[PDB]
Amino acid sequence: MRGQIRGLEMASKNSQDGISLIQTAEGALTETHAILQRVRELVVQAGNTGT
Amino acid sequence: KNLVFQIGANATQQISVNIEDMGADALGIKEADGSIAALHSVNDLDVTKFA
Repeated sequence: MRGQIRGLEMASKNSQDGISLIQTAEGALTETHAILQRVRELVVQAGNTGT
Repeated sequence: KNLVFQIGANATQQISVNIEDMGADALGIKEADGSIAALHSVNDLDVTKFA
């Protein structure tokens, strides 16, 4: 039982680290996203403004 | 050189524009026919031909 409890607690640590990682990469993709929003503004604005 | 415009934030949502006048443009036979139909606007046959 102490085996399972200790290993499980350290597993909780492991999982929280995972939450950290995925949180970082996610916010990174959020920035990527907003940038690409600006990109579409620059593809509409680079519609040659028609010509 | 179709003076298109871009409208939609999605694709193909464009307009077509037509701009053709010039001082050498007059009676539209097809084009500047000869001394007439463009060039009475330009050359103005009323010199002494018209007398």
